[PDB]
Amino acid sequence: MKQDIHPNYQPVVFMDSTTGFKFLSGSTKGSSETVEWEDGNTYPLLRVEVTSDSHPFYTGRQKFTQADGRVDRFNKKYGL
Amino acid sequence: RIAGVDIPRDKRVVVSLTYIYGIGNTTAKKVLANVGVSEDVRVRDLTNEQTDAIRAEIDKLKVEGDLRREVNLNIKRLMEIGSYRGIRHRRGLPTRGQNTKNNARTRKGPTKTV
Amino acid sequence: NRLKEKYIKEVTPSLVEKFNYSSVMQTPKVDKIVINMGVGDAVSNAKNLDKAVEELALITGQKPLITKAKKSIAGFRLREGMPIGAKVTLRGERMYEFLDKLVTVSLPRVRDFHGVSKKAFDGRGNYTLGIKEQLIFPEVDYDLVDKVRGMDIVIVTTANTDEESRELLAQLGMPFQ
Amino acid sequence: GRSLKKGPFVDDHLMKKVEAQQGAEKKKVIKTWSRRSTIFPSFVGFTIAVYDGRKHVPVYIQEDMVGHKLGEFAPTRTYRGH
RNA sequence: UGGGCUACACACGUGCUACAAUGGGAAGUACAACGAGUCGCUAGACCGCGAGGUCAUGCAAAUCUCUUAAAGCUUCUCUCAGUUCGGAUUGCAGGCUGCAACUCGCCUGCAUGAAGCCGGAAUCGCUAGUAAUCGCGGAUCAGCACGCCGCGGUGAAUACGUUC
RNA sequence: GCGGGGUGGAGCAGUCAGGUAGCUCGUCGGGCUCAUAACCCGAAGGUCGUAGGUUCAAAUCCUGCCCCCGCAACCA
RNA sequence: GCGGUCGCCUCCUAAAAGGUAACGGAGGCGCCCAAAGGUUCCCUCAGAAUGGUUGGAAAUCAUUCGAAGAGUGUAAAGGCA
Ligand SMILES: [K+]
Ligand SMILES: [K+]
Ligand SMILES: [K+]
Ligand SMILES: [K+]
Ligand SMILES: [K+]
Ligand SMILES: [K+]
Ligand SMILES: [K+]
Ligand SMILES: [Mg+2]
Ligand SMILES: [Mg+2]
Ligand SMILES: [Mg+2]
Ligand SMILES: [Mg+2]
Ligand SMILES: [Mg+2]
Ligand SMILES: [Mg+2]
Ligand SMILES: [Mg+2]
Ligand SMILES: [Mg+2]
Ligand SMILES: [Mg+2]
Repeated sequence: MKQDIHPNYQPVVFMDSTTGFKFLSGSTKGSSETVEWEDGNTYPLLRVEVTSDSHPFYTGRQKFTQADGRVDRFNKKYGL
Repeated sequence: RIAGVDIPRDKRVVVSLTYIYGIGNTTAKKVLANVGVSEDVRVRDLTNEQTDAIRAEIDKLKVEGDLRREVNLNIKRLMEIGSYRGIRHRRGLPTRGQNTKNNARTRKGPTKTV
Repeated sequence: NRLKEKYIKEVTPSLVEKFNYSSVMQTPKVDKIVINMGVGDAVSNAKNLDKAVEELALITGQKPLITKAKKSIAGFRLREGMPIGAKVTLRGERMYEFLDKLVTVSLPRVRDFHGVSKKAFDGRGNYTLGIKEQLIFPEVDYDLVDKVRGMDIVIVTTANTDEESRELLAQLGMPFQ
Repeated sequence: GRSLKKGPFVDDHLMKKVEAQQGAEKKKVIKTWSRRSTIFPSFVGFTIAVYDGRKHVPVYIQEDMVGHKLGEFAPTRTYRGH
């Protein structure tokens, strides 16, 4: 790999803030916050709120109610 | 920042919240009341914990691309079913009953002198 | 190493069993990943290409090759050899790391994400994912980008059939529609 | 809008006609002058010829159309352009 | 019975609201007049964020009510920003009147937040409680005015002179 | 065959000598007028006949092509 | 006479060596490159199909097919993978 021409690349850990799913992968970005990891090593930690586990599509269950039928709206509206 | 929109820094917290899509001034006051944060402080002066509490309230709320998709879905629903309102949306004319002989520039667009 | 470990451990035995390969050598694998960013705006301002190149390098971790128009086309105000579009090639460990990050982080951050296509196969077991916009990769920082842009990520595998390629990609994690 | 206590509005004659056709394997066109009538789930799946001032324009009802007035789906005046 | 008079590539007249700090917003505090009221004006209380709803009170009225008017004044905030200016358009959710609110009513809440940075040639009203500006009542009226009629609050600049 | 030309609705610059598309009249809209004209204020209207080369860049340079105008197409 | 031409390069005429005329049929030249020269090393094209944001017939990307259908500064012939 050529020297001094590639963007600075470093290993980094990512944690899903919502669920805490963890994985170690390289990145160009660096995080001031660093964490430990199995094999007795520490790496910068880039916290993320949304990941595969958190994202609804990967789960297969949808957070949205999928809206209402108009007649049902009317049913609740006029008590019918 | 909060909902993916970098709200102004020096502005007061209520106004900076209003800069978020889907949130008006009344809604901003309500969410700040729930979070207990005073309305006068600037967002820069807000602590990290206050910001996180505000984030939880906003996430509980429905805003940004979610709200935009919902409104577009409603408008698309009208247009597809072919309602009078749908045709109004399609042709870019006032939908709420206004007269189109004059005015109507907001929907129509810039005047064409032809 | 996570995705490489996942492949060699889970995916390889699974594909072997599913497709009844006489020898392990037949196991399809991701040969390479080529990410291409087509910048026609370079003609108007080369700085657009420079920013796109900077974004791609940050996203990928490698300096991109600045492709050049093989032919001069008047339709696009294009002269042969103009540096329009860039690409990066990733193999082995860097390939695995970038693919894992794409599966986990970048794809969810896509606007209104309902998964990836299930027909973008050349017919030989090689796939391509057409990213509409950047800012989905965490390295972008969502602020440096003055102009939003997309890209095309071509995953080249040794799979002989679209079926085998689909199985490998799904097992590696691919939200097909 | 229409106050909640009042319920919906639907002209009794039109409502009676749709109810009569409810027990039908195949629906027949219902000719109405009642623009005011509100659409109902019972209306769903029918074809209603709504008078538009000079002729009964047919409209096929669906669960998306429910909750609106019939007259809104029958444009009154034609404007092709200039 | 239904629709149209409510159309809409455009042109003109008459107005309303704005483009902001002589201001926007929040709280507190003060001063009117002309008029209307019987199935009408509605007190008070309760419910509702609000439009309003329920119970209910007085008055055919210098007796009760509509009706504690708004500009104003005192604090607090905003700091020149297409914004905490602007309030069009739009989505949603509702209050009324009416047999009925889609064509096609008014109003309320949430959400959205358009043009607009003081306006070319030209052109209008006004000589004092006037212009400007702030509200209030009324007729028509089930419902519905930025219009009209009327009422009061605050309240100026200028007039050398008759060439045009 | 010899020349002259293709730029806004019309007529003309700009072409030689490469950078930026203009003048006049006309048209549309609004003013003034009792009304028209004149006058005043706004606006529109061409990617320069067309297709390729040269250039960093073409209305401009090069090549061809298509149109329109004038002349010629045979002399003892 | 008028028009055209006058020197050099390429093709056909040219009759399978060479050469061969006409006011015969077609085109070019009066340069260009400081690399577009030399050498060492290395590489193989044009198009098509399929898939893929802007992106459209056609910009860039990937697999496959593809013996030259490309390219070779500049006319043609010859030659060159
Ligand atoms: K109308
Ligand atoms: K008007
Ligand atoms: K007029
Ligand atoms: K008005
Ligand atoms: K103030
Ligand atoms: K109506
Ligand atoms: K009234
Ligand atoms: Mg907001
Ligand atoms: Mg109206
Ligand atoms: Mg009638
Ligand atoms: Mg009328
Ligand atoms: Mg300003
Ligand atoms: Mg006088
Ligand atoms: Mg011979
Ligand atoms: Mg010979
Ligand atoms: Mg050579």
